[PDB]
Amino acid sequence: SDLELHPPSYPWSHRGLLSSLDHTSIRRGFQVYKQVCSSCHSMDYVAYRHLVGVCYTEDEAKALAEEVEVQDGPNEDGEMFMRPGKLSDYFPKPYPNPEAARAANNGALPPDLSYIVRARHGGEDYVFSLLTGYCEPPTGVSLREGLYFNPYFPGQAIGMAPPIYNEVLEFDDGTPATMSQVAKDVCTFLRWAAEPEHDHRKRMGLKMLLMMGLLLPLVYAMKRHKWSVLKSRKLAYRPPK
Amino acid sequence: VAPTLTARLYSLLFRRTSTFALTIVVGALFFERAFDQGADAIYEHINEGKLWKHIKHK
Amino acid sequence: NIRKSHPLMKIVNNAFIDLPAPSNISSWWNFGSLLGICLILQILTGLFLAMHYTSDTTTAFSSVTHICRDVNYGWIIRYMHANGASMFFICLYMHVGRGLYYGSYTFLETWNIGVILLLTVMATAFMGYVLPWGQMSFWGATVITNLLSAIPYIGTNLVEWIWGGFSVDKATLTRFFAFHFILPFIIMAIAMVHLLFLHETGSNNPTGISSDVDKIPFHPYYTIKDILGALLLILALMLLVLFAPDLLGDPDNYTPANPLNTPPHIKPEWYFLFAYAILRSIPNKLGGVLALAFSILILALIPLLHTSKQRSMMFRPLSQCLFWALVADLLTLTWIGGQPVEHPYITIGQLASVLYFLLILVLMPTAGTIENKLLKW
Amino acid sequence: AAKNVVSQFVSSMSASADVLAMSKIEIKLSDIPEGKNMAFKWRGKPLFVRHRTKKEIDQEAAVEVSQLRDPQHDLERVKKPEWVILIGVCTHLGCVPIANAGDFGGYYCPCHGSHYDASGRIRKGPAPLNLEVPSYEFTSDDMVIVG
Amino acid sequence: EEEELVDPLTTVREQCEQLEKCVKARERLELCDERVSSRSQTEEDCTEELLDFLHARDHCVAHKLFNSLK
Amino acid sequence: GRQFGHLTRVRHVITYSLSPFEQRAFPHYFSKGIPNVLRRTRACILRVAPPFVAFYLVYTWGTQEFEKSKRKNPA
Ligand code: HEM
Ligand code: HEM
Ligand code: HEM
Ligand code: FES
Repeated sequence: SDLELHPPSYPWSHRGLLSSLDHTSIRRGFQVYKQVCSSCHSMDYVAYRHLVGVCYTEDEAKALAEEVEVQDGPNEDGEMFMRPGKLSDYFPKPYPNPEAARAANNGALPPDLSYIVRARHGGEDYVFSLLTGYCEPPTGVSLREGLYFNPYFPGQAIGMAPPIYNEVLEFDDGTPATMSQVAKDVCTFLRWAAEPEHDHRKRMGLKMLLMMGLLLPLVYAMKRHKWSVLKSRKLAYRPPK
Repeated sequence: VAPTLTARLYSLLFRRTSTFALTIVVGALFFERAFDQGADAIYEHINEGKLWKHIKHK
Repeated sequence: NIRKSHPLMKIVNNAFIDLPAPSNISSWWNFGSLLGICLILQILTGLFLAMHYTSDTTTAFSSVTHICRDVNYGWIIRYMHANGASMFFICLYMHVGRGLYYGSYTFLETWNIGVILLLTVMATAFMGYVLPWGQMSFWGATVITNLLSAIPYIGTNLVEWIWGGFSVDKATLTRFFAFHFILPFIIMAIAMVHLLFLHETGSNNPTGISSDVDKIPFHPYYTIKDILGALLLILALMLLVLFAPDLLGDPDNYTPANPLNTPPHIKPEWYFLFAYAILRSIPNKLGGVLALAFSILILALIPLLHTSKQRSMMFRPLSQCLFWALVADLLTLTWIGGQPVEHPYITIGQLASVLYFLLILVLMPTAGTIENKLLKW
Repeated sequence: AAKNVVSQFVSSMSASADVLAMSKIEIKLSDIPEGKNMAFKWRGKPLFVRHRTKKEIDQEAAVEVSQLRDPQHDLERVKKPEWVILIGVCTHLGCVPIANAGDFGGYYCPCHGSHYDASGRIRKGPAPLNLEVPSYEFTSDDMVIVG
Repeated sequence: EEEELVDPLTTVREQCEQLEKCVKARERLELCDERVSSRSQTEEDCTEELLDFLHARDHCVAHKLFNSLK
Repeated sequence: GRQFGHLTRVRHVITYSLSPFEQRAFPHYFSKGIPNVLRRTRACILRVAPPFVAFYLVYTWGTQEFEKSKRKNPA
């Protein structure tokens, strides 16, 4: 039905002009991605070395890559083989073609997570709102199990589930991971998978504001200086008597 | 300060287009070093993802 | 000496150095260089983009991501292109407007070439947006291109001719790429001719009076003021691309193309929204595209409906109000154009469309006549 | 701003998902006969691995350090006297030193034409140097890697 | 789950949900909720009332939330 | 075309100028400046302002009716 609700405005650490992006959070959010989110969501536009300078250290990132496997190049016959992932291959399609998603997932197709924060309005807020907030299907509404109920999601008939159910945890520094903290982190990491350039963008922006803020007055004084012969200028008309 | 800084800037460095060009280019170097770093520095009032701060933990 | 005589320098000298210009032009005359600037900025970031982009359906979108993540500084280059397109449109809209307000259109050739320049960049930009092969790229490519099917007895064949297939498929992307590359160079030659006809009279000014009596050389005066002018363009552009890269594109066009989906959305980029509103205001295939076209080619009718004895609007109050109602009406049009065709939006989108045409075709010329009469002219 | 904007544009024509470098390829040397030239993919570049039959080591044990460009001997190259691992590039341009068909030793570096030998060395002219030994290093005797 | 992870959302939500604007909204929910139940061949489905409540609640949630989160 | 020296015919008009290095680029900038911007605004509001508010109002009204319409009590 064409009747719905729009997400509120959460105070992320990466909204409001010159603003980093919580990197310790991107990392916890990566954890959330690899453990709970990746099972049914592809992020095929992000590789392991992207996680380098950012959250993890070089060795750390390779170790994660190493872990599981992919279908590497042709064995000298004509069949491919398996090996421990390198730092250069992108995260890991759980479903081959599109219809495999339909098969293993009620008949629905779970959309890619490479962008998503830029592919849905409100961005991280919508994902945050889609995550944490889940509700009891009101009166006269007929779910049908495949579709769950979800405020925010258009139509209210979803197909996902709330895979945030307070846990299926992880941890480095051991953050008390409830559904809240586990959600914020995914979105924060999601921001980064959508817009990696985020930090630097805003850094150049700081420099751009400081420079423009210094060039603008100077170019103006250059201009009024030359125009001053004209702005200050006097006319007189002296016709023959 | 006294018989003027600008006056000396003009007399010793701005009367010729040579020296003028020359100072601008020399002044271009340092400015870059000072600002590029200055703006990177000011940016450090966000002791957050600060790669340096994380470098110590992991 | 050397500047004046040398075959190449003459040109430069006659266009940017000793060109007699009115000591009177205001900020609204800066959009001329600004478009010039936008044109180059859009060719320069455009070329660097073509060094990594591939025009094939299966890699199209992927190559654009490749640019923003892997290509060094690919992201700024990408967003500068994106935002420069809108910046090119704001400037284009200021420029046309400026001329309308100031009677600059009395220079037919210059103006008419200007209309050809307006169409050329519109056709250019429309093809640009399809290239990433996003949801909106495909459906906007579908919705808009399909209009030509309203043309009787020729239309079906026409749409199928430019499409390359029976849809917006493989042939269409590569096709649209080629024309998106070739168009801005043609635009350039045309801008030279734009400037060629303009130089034959020199610029108009806010009074619409005539400035032979007070001209100043284009050099210190307008080179330095265009500089300061380009600087502000950069600010707007950079403020847009660094702080809000997806603001005017809206968070949407990501997620690849899907010829079976059809998003409950469908609207061209903001610069076509006024035209878009006019089109859907009319219940009729033919009429809609007829009025769609007319909403822009009408600029070629403006000089025939000048009517006033004065050239500019500076000394004409009623005309000013009517002009402002035109711009005000054009906001409504884009606003409506950016909304679904349901209850309130249809009827005002309908009313505002009639007004657009009533204003330019009847109200404005009448005000001119009334104005002449009040002055006993 | 000019430099910076110009630099970005300039620096944009360099890297990407192009820092790969994996390789260190699994080679095996008694696995290949006695002197058959064997190219691999090391960061891309064709790693020409020719082995050494006794006879052909002696033409390589015969060089001229007195009259030379980049002073060296086949022994002064290879760490295990009869196992130099070569590459395919050519220090001048891009003609991977084709197995045989040349002047001394064996090797020949086409493009236009330049002559090499069983150490990669430039005997005649065009190529300024003697190819590239990828540290040429192994694991055990028969087993071998690169780098 | 059964008892022992202090979900901050739940905590802040309580205080939030409570509040005036949402009290009234939930009142209408219940009001309409009880109508829908009180019949058979009806269709005024109570979907709107829920969102209004949620909206009012959720704005206040955003404002007070993340403060605590680590 | 057009040049300098072939523009038009002008007679008996003197023009005094002063070199840019002998005057200020920003004389009474805030002093004389601001009153001028106020005067320019006065002169133009009544012609610029109204059309826009007419849209401003059409805009907020237009949205309310839309939003309020996708709701309903009986029938
Ligand atoms: C691993 C278990 C998961 C499964 C089986 C799953 C499945 C799905 C499905 C079927 C949909 C489509 C809903 C529909 O079309 O009605 C969906 C959408 C979505 N998924 Fe999941 N999902 C999982 C986990 C996640 C997680 C953990 C996240 C992020 C934290 C996520 C992010 C999203 C988002 C943001 C949408 C919204 C699509 C839209 O708004 O149009 N998914 N998922
Ligand atoms: C001949 C010069 C030009 C070249 C070589 C060029 C090249 C490109 C390329 C390769 C793309 C696809 C990559 C991308 O989407 O970022 C693109 C997209 C686009 N072009 Fe151009 N372009 C040129 C001129 C122009 C002109 C003059 C305009 C009009 C303002 C324009 C408007 C656009 C728009 C709106 C997009 C899609 C926006 C985006 O996704 O970033 N281009 N152009
Ligand atoms: C590629 C896009 C365009 C470029 C590069 C361009 C360029 C210019 C330039 C450089 C000027 C110098 C005067 C000034 O600074 O305003 C000018 C003036 C003018 N342009 Fe354009 N223009 C473009 C589009 C248009 C279009 C869309 C129109 C209107 C249909 C137009 C019509 C005119 C007219 C009538 C003048 C005379 C203005 C006056 O003397 O007051 N141009 N144009
Ligand atoms: S590089 Fe081999 S002859 Fe040219």
